[PDB]
Amino acid sequence: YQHIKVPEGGDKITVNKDFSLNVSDQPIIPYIEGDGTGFDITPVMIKVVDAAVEKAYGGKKKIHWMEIYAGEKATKVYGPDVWLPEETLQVLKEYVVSIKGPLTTPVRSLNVALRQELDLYVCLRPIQYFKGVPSPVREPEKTNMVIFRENSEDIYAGIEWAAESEQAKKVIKFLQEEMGVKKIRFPQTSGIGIKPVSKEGTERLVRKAIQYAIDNDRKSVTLVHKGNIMKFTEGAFRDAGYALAQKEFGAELIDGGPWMKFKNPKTGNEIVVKDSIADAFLQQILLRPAEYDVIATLNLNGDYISDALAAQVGGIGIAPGANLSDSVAMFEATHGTAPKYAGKDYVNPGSEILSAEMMLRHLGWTEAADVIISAMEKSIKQKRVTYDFARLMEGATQVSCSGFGQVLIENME
Amino acid sequence: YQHIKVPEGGDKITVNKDFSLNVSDQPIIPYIEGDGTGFDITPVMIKVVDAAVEKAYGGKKKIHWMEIYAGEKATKVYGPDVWLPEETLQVLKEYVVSIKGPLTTPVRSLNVALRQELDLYVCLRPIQYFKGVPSPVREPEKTNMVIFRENSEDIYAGIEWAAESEQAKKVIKFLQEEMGVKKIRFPQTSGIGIKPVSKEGTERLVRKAIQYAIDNDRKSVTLVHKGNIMKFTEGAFRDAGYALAQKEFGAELIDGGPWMKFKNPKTGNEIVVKDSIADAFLQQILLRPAEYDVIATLNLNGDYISDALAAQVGGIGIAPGANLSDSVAMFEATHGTAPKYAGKDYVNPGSEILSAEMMLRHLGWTEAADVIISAMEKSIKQKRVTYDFARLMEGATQVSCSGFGQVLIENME
Repeated sequence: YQHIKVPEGGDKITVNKDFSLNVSDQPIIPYIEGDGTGFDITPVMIKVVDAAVEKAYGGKKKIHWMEIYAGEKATKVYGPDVWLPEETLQVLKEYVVSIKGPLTTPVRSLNVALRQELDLYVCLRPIQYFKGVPSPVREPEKTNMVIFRENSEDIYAGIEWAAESEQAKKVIKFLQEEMGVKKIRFPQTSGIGIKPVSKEGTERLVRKAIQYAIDNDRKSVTLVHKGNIMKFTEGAFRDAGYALAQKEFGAELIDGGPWMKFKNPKTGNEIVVKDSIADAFLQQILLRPAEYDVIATLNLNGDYISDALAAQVGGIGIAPGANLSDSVAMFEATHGTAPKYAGKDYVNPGSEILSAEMMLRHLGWTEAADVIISAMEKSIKQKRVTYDFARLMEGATQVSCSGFGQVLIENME
Repeated sequence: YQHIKVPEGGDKITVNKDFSLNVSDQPIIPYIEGDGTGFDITPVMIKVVDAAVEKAYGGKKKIHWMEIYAGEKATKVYGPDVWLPEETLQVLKEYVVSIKGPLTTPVRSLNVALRQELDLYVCLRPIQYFKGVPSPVREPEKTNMVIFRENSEDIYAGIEWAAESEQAKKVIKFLQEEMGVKKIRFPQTSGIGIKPVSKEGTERLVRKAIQYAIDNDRKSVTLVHKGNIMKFTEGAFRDAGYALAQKEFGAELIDGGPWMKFKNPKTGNEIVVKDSIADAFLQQILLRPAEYDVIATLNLNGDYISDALAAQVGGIGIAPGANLSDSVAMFEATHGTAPKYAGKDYVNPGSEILSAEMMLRHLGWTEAADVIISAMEKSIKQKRVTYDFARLMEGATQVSCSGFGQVLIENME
């Protein structure tokens, strides 16, 4: 490669024909530092993960970290305006499992570009409440959910044209004259965006959500959509999701529908497949959080829901996330780059750390992942935490970003 | 008219050239019963409003209610599939100020149809916390906001085609071949929706929001958008909103932008015009609710935000709303028709009652509106409330829908 150094003491992860992974005791894991606060967080994440791997496996296993480049640091290494090097994309695919810090874009989203170029069609966002975390809501412990957000289509496709541009004028002309569209209120000054939602995109996402409910013995899968206004996109997501539940999982209607249920083939438990209109859902996650579990939704809805839920559990700064295809997994910090805090060793490294926890569990290294959860639980209860938590607690000891890393490692004992 | 009886003892409201209203002591007010629970709520609203008007003005003023028809009741009066009679639309325009219960649609939204046909481009949703109301959040009293939701464009235009339909095939073909679109992930099975957002639609909505902040001495106007992914629609809303603030209200940048500020010409106070990305905004309304006041946003975002906020303050069942143009005002219950509760005198009439409170204030009858607020405040504190509140309170006296009407009227003394 041009600027990538492959660790010679490591082994490349390989994907079996059934999509299971071959992970050695010495796997290579590519990482992207991230813009801004990625500078502060990345070394702390690596140190914490290495410590957890050491604790769980007594030195037999070790991660061989391989730096690859995206965003500002990529432009510095590769040259002006090389924000996403071709070889970064190739390595992400070839080495299978990776982790990234936050990315920005100069004045389309590099984050979205990664998900789309690599066809990482699942955005996976677990929502859990850690005891002792200050929350804006009365009963945050009642929230335990897993969001499956569709990552490859919807209005996130980036298909749009600016008002009064020749391209926008042409599309509006087509819509008015060829399609007979009369519903554009102000055609003279309208920007136009396109929203594609497919049976194929819906089905692969919903399949993953339902299979996750089976594999992890979850109670329900809720299809979240705004299908009463967007009948042929959001409504179609709902329709195809229910159809797949019926066909592939043998779900049957509850009281003539629209909800369904089937028996978990691995545990025997009942799994309800239901649906919520997106606006109502934002109400019900607050009012009746215990009624929801696995969520399957579209790209835009998933964005809003994931953020609302992270806020609800007081976890804005520690929300983990993954972007998955059948054969590539990229784990990520879920917050912004926070440029005014960059280099100041101040922000919470918890998000990338818990995304690394997800990564370890994906590798089959569940023992090491459990070590991280234990450390996090203990550190929060001790109130030895970064400013973002400390400020909302009583009697807390405020620590630096790297300092929180040290607190976590201590709490692995 | 075919089936409308004009009260001969009433006077038609008229609109002056400056859009101010000429309202007599005996104005005619059209009302739509509403589907489902509209049967239960409507008579109670009328009784409560009449009592408030009596209390404030000692019999000098009286509303002359005029029933007009929409939804199921319209089909019964006018004939099969006449869901929105032409004369209903004509009367709503001609009589200026009206109130409606909830509407459904047979298996596009009659509610949306009304807003679009009458060009009621502002959806106005006040968000306030009533002392004593059970809320899911720790500090509901910190939420006091007014949502200006754009009502005439966005993905609510209803411009869409079903997957694999000849129309969808044609649009996708156009996009691929003529516009060079490559970003449709699954063109074979994609439904397509169109999202129009205009400078003209943005400007008239934002103008109303900023003028409201001036007239009511509010602290700030926040433009809420997802303009980092939808650059030419949601981003254009942001851009045009800021431009209008600068041009029409003399706003100037804070620290080189993007936020702005100007002096209220009526009170002298500073008004900040700022912006929030929609996903972040759903976090910040929970975490820092006191930082937000007047909100200006698009159709879809406004829908989600209005519902989330109503839930936050424990006001899902008492959230008032108005749909306004420069010359027509339609006040509405904001909940669904709840068919399994219809005819059972059980649901909360508070939403339509507080929408009527807004209606009275729009008529210039602020004294009568204040009577309703007083009654509502007192009734809630007494815990003499409908089941939806009673169940979440301790030591409450559960009353029927009509029973709550009586409690309110008692509390006008």
